[PDB]
Amino acid sequence: FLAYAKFNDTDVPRIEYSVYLDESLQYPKTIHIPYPKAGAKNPTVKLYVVNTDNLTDLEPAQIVAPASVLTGDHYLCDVTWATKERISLQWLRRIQNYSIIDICDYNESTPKWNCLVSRQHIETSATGWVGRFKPAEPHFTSDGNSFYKIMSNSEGYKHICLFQIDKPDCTFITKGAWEVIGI
Amino acid sequence: VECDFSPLLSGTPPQVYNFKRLVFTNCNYNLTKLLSLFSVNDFTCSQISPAAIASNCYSSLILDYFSYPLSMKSDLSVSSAGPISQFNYKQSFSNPTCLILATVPHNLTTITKPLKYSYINKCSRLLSDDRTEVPQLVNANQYSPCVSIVPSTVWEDGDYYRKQLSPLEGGGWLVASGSTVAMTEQLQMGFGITVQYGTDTNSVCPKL
Ligand SMILES: *[C@@H]1O[C@H](CO)[C@@H](O[C@@H]2O[C@H](CO)[C@@H](O[C@@H]3O[C@H](CO)[C@@H](O)[C@H](O)[C@@H]3O)[C@H](O)[C@H]2NC(C)=O)[C@H](O)[C@H]1NC(C)=O
Ligand SMILES: *[C@@H]1O[C@H](CO)[C@@H](O[C@@H]2O[C@H](CO)[C@@H](O)[C@H](O)[C@H]2NC(C)=O)[C@H](O)[C@H]1NC(C)=O
Ligand SMILES: *[C@@H]1O[C@H](CO)[C@@H](O)[C@H](O)[C@H]1NC(C)=O
Repeated sequence: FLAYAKFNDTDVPRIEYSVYLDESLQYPKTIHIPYPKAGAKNPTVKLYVVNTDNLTDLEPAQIVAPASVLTGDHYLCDVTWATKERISLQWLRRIQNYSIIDICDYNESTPKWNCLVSRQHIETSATGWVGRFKPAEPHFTSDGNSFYKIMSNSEGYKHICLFQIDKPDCTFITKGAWEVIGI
Repeated sequence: VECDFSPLLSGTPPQVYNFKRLVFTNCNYNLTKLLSLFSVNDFTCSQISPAAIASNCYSSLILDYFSYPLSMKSDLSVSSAGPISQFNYKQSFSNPTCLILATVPHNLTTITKPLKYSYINKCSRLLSDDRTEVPQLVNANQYSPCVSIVPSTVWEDGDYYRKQLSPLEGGGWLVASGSTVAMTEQLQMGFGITVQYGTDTNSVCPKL
């Protein structure tokens, strides 16, 4: 399987600046770059997965984002393959205090990718934003049935939590008045 | 006394999630005459045969018609977890049903084509939790709740739709997502026939 993301900057405002190239270049070149400043239209993003083994028959299969993130604009911040047929997607609300991990298994028929609701995993913050610059990425186990990831605790210290795919809560395996940088 | 098949042969057929329904009571049909106007690709039936359904008497006959691509034939079963049966259209099992995938031929100029085929691949509701999702599976012989937010034809594959709800409608959000399929040369349609039996009201009979 090849999972790929599709970005759409059609309606995103573009900054323009002049480039005064070599002394031989008489007319400066204007450079256009889709640059969403604060409040502007963000680029849309969708996630598609493709069966590389037998492609000439089938199409890309879109994996839709959870409804919890479809209440407006949203970001896609992590894509991790748990097993040969399981995929994990981190989505992020535009107001960056609500992220969610989606666990999606492959189905022999349509729908090609079945994302159970009971294995969604929410991450919020009432004080500020989620994560340092983006929520931590999940570090799956060998069997893809559990993943360790870095979360803030009740005292506000980034530590490692043990997530079970189907279970809603996670378990901290560290604690203390200090943080974890990365697994 | 003749069952009025006219609205099926004129105008643009709706998408699968907005199927139009013709309810036939107290009339006389020639179904094979209707299917002769098309190019029938697939004709399967449940609890009844296709040969019988064009030749027996019922109290009421319902005929749902919509635009449907022949590539998604596998998805129009009712023993399927596909987006079509999940969120768009689903037949009831308690009464004989028939499913017909037809193709508009060149001789049939009174049916217009739309830009593309469109179906719902996600129609769920977000609760006042703002954490709990309840997928809104369509019921048999009914429209999805997300028909209020999904337009008559999805503009682009992947468009998502949202609608905040009042506490009296359950609070939270109603959320849907669209998908499209390329249009064919000739229009590809689907028909769903569903018959019912009243006691003394056996009124819809084939003419002679
Ligand atoms: C990439 O993003 C662009 C920008 O949004 C998409 O094109 C735009 O699609 C919207 C629909 O979401 C069009 O808006 C209007 O919708 C109303 C709904 O009834 C309709 O009446 C209007 O006539 C219009 O369709 C907008 O015009 C359109 N802008 C274009 C085409 O320049 C585009 O579809 C996105 N592509 C992908 C692959 O996501
Ligand atoms: C994410 O942030 C938004 C805004 O930063 C929060 O929405 C605000 O919530 C507070 C208290 O709940 C209200 O006083 C504000 O009126 C809300 N903002 C708006 C625009 O209405 C939201 O609660 C945050 N999410 C979480 C999970 O804490
Ligand atoms: C019904 O239509 C078919 C179409 O070929 C025709 O052969 C048959 O005679 C018709 N029967 C009646 C009763 O209209």
